[PDB]
Amino acid sequence: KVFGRCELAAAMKRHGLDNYRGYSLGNWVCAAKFESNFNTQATNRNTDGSTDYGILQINSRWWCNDGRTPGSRNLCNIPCSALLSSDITASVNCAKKIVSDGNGMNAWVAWRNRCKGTDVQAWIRGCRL
Ligand SMILES: [Cl-]
Ligand SMILES: [Cl-]
Ligand code: NA
Ligand code: NA
Repeated sequence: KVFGRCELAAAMKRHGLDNYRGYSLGNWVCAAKFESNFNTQATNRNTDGSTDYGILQINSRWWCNDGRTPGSRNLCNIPCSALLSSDITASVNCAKKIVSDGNGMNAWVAWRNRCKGTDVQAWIRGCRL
């Protein structure tokens, strides 16, 4: 599913991401925009053979099992394909583990490069939340 901006904000808010570990909702929307263009079905392969899955492009080297990333961990205990669902629950819960792992949202390179230090509240402006 390709989310609307406000629709995703709303879904993320319902799932407890608004200010999760200090990151306001606009951060999460911004990151999803640049990681996946709000498409839950987004995948991208990395040079290392790992793959990024879903709206927040969670990586199979550490966070999920795709059966093809040798030597990898599955720290969210989920098949990576669960991250592609139109229900963002699995993406959102795994993201909460990632953002808690010491590096905050710097774990998402697109956030660091495209969102961090910008006016991220613009991503939720106009939305009925
Ligand atoms: Cl694997
Ligand atoms: Cl980037
Ligand atoms: Na994801
Ligand atoms: Na894995």
